[PDB]
Amino acid sequence: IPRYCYHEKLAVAGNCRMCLVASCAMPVTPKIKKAREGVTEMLLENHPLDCPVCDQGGECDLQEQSLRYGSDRGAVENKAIGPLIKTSMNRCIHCTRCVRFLNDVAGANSELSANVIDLCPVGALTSKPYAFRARPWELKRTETIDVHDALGSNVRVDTRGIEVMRVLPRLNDEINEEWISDKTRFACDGLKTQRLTKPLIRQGNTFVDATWEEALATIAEGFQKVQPKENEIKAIVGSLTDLESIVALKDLVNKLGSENVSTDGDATTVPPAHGADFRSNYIFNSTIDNIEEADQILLVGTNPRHEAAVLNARIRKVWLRSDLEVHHVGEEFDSTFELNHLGSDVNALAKALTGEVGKKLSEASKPLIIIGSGVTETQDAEAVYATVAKFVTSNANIVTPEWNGFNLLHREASRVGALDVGFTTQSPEVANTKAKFIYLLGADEIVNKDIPKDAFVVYQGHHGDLGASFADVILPGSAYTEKTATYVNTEGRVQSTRAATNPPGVAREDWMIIRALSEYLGATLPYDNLYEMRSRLADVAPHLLRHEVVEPVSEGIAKVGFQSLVLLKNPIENFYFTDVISKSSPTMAKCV
Amino acid sequence: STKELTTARIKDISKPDENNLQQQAPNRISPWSKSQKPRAEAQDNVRFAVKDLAKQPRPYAAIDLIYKQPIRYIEHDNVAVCDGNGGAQGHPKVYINLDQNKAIPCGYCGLRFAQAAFKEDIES
Amino acid sequence: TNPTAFAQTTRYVKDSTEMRTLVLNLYRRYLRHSRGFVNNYNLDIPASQVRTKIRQEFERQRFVKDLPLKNVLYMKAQMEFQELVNFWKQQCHVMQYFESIKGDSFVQKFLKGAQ
Amino acid sequence: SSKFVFPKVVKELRFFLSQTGEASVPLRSFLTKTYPAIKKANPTLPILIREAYGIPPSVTARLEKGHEVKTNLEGFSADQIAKTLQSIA
Amino acid sequence: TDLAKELVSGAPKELITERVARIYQETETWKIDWDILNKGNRWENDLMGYQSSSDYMQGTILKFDTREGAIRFAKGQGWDYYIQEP
Ligand code: SF4
Ligand code: SF4
Ligand code: FES
Ligand SMILES: [K+]
Ligand SMILES: [Zn+2]
Repeated sequence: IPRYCYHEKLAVAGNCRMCLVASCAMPVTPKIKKAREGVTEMLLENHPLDCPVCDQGGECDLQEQSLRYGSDRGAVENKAIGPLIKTSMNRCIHCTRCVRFLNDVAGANSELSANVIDLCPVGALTSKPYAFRARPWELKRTETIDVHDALGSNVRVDTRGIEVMRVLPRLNDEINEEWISDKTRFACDGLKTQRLTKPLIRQGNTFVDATWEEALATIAEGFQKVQPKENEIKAIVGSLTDLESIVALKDLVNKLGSENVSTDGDATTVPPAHGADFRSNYIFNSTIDNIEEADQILLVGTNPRHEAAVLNARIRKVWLRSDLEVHHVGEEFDSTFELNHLGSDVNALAKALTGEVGKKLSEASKPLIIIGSGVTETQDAEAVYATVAKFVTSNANIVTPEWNGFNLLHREASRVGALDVGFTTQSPEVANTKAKFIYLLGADEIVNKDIPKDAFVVYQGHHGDLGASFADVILPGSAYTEKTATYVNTEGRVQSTRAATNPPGVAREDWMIIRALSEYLGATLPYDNLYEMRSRLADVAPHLLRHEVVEPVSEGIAKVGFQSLVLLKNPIENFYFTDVISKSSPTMAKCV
Repeated sequence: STKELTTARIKDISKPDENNLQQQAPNRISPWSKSQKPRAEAQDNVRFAVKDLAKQPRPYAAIDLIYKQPIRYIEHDNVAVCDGNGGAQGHPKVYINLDQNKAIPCGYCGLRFAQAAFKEDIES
Repeated sequence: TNPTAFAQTTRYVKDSTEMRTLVLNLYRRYLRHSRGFVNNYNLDIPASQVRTKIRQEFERQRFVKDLPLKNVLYMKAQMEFQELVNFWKQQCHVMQYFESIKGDSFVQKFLKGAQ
Repeated sequence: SSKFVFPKVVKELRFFLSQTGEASVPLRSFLTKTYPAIKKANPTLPILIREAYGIPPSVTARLEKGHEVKTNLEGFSADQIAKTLQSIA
Repeated sequence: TDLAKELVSGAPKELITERVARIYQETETWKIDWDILNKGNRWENDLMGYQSSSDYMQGTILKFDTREGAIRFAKGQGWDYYIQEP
C-alpha cells in the first residue's frame, strides 16, 4: 500500500492521497490501480528533472512508487535553515512530514532538527556534508551503537570501503525510537582528521614517529625509571573507552600492585555519591521504554536537552498524549516541553519533597526521579543522593515488585561499563597519592586532574587533542567504528559495536595494546584473543556476556543499595564539543 | 611557495603560466576540490623518474573556463530555462528560479542566470 | 563408449567392513605407483618420501566415523589416483604438492599487525 | 564487628546470584541483612554485587597482584556462607 | 545433521578455525555474511587508489527463507557463527 504522507510516529495527514482503497485517516482493483496512476502523475507534473544530481536518487520514495504504481510515460526558490540541511524545495511533494516533526517532536535550530532529512521522502531536504559524495548502492550497512552519548542509540553506519560516509538511525523501540541527535550523525567527519595513526615518541618539545616495538619499550624504560610504588600507578579512562579495554587496563595495574584507577571525571567525592557497589544505584532501573507510562518525573540536576537529546524527546511525546507533570530542580534552561521549575540548589529539592511534589510522587502509580550526571561532580551530591534515597526508601511505590522508580542518567558511555567492572577506586587513601606513571586510556578531560611534572604519561587514543599533547609516548588506538567493542548504556543494557572498517595507519585494537604492553612490563595478562577477553568479562560481571539484555536488579537487594546512600549547574557548556570525535569535526565547527 | 600548488582555493591569487608543469591545470594553479590530490605531489613518484612531464595529459580546468562565460540575463521573466543548449544532446531541461538578487548557476551546465533588473548589483 | 584407464564405477558402500577393505586396497595402489609418480612427474625426492606423504593423507582421515563421509572421501581419493597415474596433472601441480610446509607469539603478531 | 574485618591483602569481593529461583535466596538473604555491617568494618573495601538470571551463587576474592580465587556457594547455608567469608583470608 | 560436511566441501580450514559468520534478518529473508578481517579487509592501492583486499568472503552473502535454514546450514558446514537477534 503506497504512501508519502503516512508515518505512525507523526500525526495523520491526507495531503498525499496515495493510500486510497485516505486509508491512513480512515479508521477500521482496476479502479484503485487507475487511481494510483492518476495521483502519481500529479506529483510528477511539476517535479524537476534532477535525479542524476539529486542525493535521493537510489533511495527515493517518489521514484520507487512512480515505478511500482504509475505509468512509464508522462520553480520555487531555495531557503537556508542551517549548514546541516541542504534545501532544494523544487523537489518537495508537499507532504508536511517536516512540519509534524519540527513542531511536535523537536519542539522548535535544534539538537534533533537534522532528523527531518530522514522523514523528507524526496530530495527536498538532504544532508549537506554528505552531498554529492555517494550513492546508496555503493554503501555497506553496519549495525552498531552510538557512543556520543550515554543512551547508546542504535545507529546505522554506511561505509564505502575504508571511508565512513553517513550515520543513520536504526529502529529500536527501547532506547532511541528511530531518532538520533545532530551530534550522532554529523560528527563522523572527525574520524578523518587529527587521527592517531603512528606511535609518537616525545623527544623534547617535539614528537617523532615510532614503531610499536619501540613505543612499548620506551614505556618499559619509562616505567622502570620513575618506579611508581604500590598506589602511584594512575590509570585514567575517558568518555569513548570500550569495556574490553577498561578491564584489560584494570588487571594490568593490579598485576603491578596498584588500585589507583579512575575516570576523567572531576567528582570531588572519591567514592561516587551513587556508589558502584550496587548496580541499581547508578542505572536507569525503570528502563527507557517505561518512561512512556510515567506519571510524575523529578529531574534532579540534569539537562536532557544536552545530556541526552534523544531521550528528551520521549518526555515531550508523553507530555502531549497525556497530562504528565515533570518537576525539575536545578539550573534553568530552554526546554522543548513544559517544566515546573522549583529551585537551583538542594534546599528546594528537599523542600519540594516536603511540598505538593512529594504528595503526587507518593500517590503516583509510576513515579520517576532522574539524577543528572553532573550531580556527582557538584558539592551537594551527598545531600541530593541522601535526600532522594531517603525519599525512595521511605515510600513504597518507588520500589515495587512491578515498578522501580529510581534512575540515574549519565552522559558518557564508558561510565556505566566502568562501574559494572568495578573500575572506580573506593578510597581517598589510594586516590590522593602522587602519581609517577600515568596511562591515559582515551582520556582528554584532564584540565582538572593533577599531572605531576615528573610523572610518565602515556596517551592511548584514536584522536589527537589536549590529552595527547601531555603524553610522553603516544599509542594510536581505534575508534568505535573500527573495533568490535562492548558498551553498556545508562540503563544497564549490554550492547556490542560491530566493526565496520579497519583502524587507520598502524593503529591497533585498544585492548590489544594494553595486553601487549603487559608482556613488556612483566605483568603479562592471560588474554590471547577476543573470546578469551570476553570470557574474562563474565569473571568481573556475569551479565556482560548478554548482549541487548537488561538484567533487572532484584527488588530486595536494590532496597539496601538505596538505603546506604543516606548550584546544580548543567555539566555541558558546549553541545557541539563533548568528545574528541566531535572536536575534530569540521561540520561541528560550522555549527559553532 | 608550494601553497598555491597543494591547497584548494576558490580563485588563484597569481597569474597561471601555462608552461609551469607544477600547476594543477594549464590555466589554474591550485586544485579545485578538497579531495583532489595536488598535481605537484602526484608527479613526485618513482614512476615519473625518467618521464617527460610536458607530454603528460593536462586538460584545462573546467572551473576556470565555466566562469569566463557571461551571466545570462532574462527579460520580463522570473524563471530561466536551460537544456544544455543542445536539445537532445544537451542535459535534462530544468527551470531556475530568479527571485533572489544573485546569479544562480545551472545544475548541469554551470551557466549562471540572472534577472536583467538585478544586473547592476551583481556586477558590483 | 569406454571409461578411461584406471577408472572405477561409482558405488555407494553401505557396509563399514566392506568400506574398510576398499580403503586398504586403494592405499596399497598408492604405494605401488609411488615409484611411477617420481618417474612421470620428475620429482626431486625419493619414492620413499612419496610413500610417507601418502600415509600422512590416509592418517588424516583415520578416525572419520560417518559412513556417508567415508564414501565421498573414498570417491574423491579414487579420482585423485586416476588423475595421478594417467599423468593428467601437470608437473607443476605435483611439485607444489610436496612444497606444503613455529607459530609466532602474541606480541610478535601484534607488532606485524597479526592476522 | 565479628570476623568481617577483611585483611589488607583482600582487595575486592564480587557476589553473583539470580533474581529468581531458590538457590540464590541464601546468598540474597545473607547480603541483604548483613551489608551495612561489612561496609562498616571495611569502609574502603569495594563490595560488588552483580546479578544475572539463572547463574549459581558464588563469591570472587581478588587478592594481591590480581590473584583471584572463586568459591562456589551453590545452596550453602547462611551460617556457612558467613564461615566461607571468614575463610577467604 | 551432525555430519562434518566441511570435510568433503573443499573449502579452506580458515572458515572453520578463524572466520566468524553472522546470521541476521536485515527484512523478510535471513542472510549470512562474514565479519571483516581486522587487517587486510581493505587497503588503498598506491597506483590508482583502488580498494585492495585479501578477504575472499567479502562479497559472499547467503540468503535463507527461514531462521531454521540459516542455523542448520551453518552447523552443517562447521561454521563459527553468532545470530544477530532482530
Ligand atoms: S526527489 Fe526523487 S524523483 Fe525527485 S529528482 Fe530526486 S531522485 Fe528524482
Ligand atoms: S519538504 Fe520534504 S518532508 Fe517537508 S512537506 Fe516537502 S516532501 Fe514532505
Ligand atoms: S498516506 Fe493516506 S493520504 Fe497520504
Ligand atoms: K530526504
Ligand atoms: Zn543548463
